[PDB]
Amino acid sequence: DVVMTQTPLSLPVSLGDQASISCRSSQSLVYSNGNTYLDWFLQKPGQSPKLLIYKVSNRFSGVPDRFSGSGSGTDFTLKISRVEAEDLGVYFCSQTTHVPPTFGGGTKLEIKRTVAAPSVFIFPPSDEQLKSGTASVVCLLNNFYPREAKVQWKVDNALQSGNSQESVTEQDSKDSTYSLSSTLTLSKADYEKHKVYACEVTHQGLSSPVTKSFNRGE
Amino acid sequence: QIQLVQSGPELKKPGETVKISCKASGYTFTTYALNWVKQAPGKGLKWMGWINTYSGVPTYADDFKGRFAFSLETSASTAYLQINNLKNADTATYFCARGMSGTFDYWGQGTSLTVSSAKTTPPSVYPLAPGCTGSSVTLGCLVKGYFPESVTVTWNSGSLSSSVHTFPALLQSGLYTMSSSVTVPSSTWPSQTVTCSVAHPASSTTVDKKIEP
Amino acid sequence: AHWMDQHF
Repeated sequence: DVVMTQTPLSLPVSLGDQASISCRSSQSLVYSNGNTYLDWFLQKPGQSPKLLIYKVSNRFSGVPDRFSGSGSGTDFTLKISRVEAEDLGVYFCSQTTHVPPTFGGGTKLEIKRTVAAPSVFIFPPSDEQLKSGTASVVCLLNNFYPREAKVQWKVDNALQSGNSQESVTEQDSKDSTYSLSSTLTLSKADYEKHKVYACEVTHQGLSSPVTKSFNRGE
Repeated sequence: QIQLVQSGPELKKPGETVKISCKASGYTFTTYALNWVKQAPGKGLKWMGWINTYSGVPTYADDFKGRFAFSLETSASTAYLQINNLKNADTATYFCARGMSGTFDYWGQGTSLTVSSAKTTPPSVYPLAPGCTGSSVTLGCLVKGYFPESVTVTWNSGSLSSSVHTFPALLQSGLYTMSSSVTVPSSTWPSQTVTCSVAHPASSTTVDKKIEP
Repeated sequence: AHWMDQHF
């Protein structure tokens, strides 16, 4: 199946600026009749995709003049000449040249603002949860920008990947920041055996991780 | 004036069957293909196949052979998607889309399907408190093991201003978990009471949890 | 000519 790769995964813009989004296919999208079946869609949260551009460069009726498409073969671009608030959302390319039709992973058009480090907070399991046999360690990473972040859990210095659950907010309307909650869920037995619990936050704003840690015995 | 209107949200258990509809208006239904597309929460769109609305012949993508059936009520300009022997991984929004000249030009609004073995289940609410500092302090509540969606976390504090975040729920092993944080001046906690009040209207359950050091 | 077309 044809792989559709979009760049970038997130595009920060100021309202009124131009935006450009790229879609690259793993094979030519020229069909045997000479047509290129490459289309562009906008999807807003909780809504269906809306067609913008079809067959590379044809604007769908009802779509504002500020959207245009270009490209050929395996390399395609959607441009917005002057971005408006109604244009924020996720942009996807599709191909139907090859069966099965496939879609790009999406490019989120978001608001640009200055970079900001996360405020990182760690919390031990509650006595309530431990009574039920369970032990969640939680790390909030709040009000950071840009969205790209990596969180690593360690127990007694050793990386733990299993039983980690992460949840990311959408871009905040007040701040234009992002926030993330990361939860490491253990058994009470496991929690009460190990001693040191650490969440490590890798973000563009720091060359070394932000590290929050506690010792159970403390 | 072209529109595709889908049936409403579904909650089903593993092993059950579901039928989703897509009613077309504003064009001749039998002139154009109808396609089905899956969108699992935070996953890429996946094409499931199409039905020829004139012949009635369905074509299934390779991951949708076996438990998926496309059918028509041509008389009602309506297409149907049936999913049998439901799996947890069928949790997704399903879309119908018209195919005209190689383009998915009009989409249905989507039908949310949630698959879980869970009956209606209230959340457990766990306080998140710092535990052996700065000008502000962040507290939270972890809301775990509930079904179905709809919880709210409402914070009360001794602070005139606060900053709250609500973290979207995730489904794991048929139950949801979410969390919420509040940030207040350190002068207001622990000296004043902070509580999170967690409502789950579907189970008519409200839990108020006071945040202690 | 497109594989999803229903009528010539």
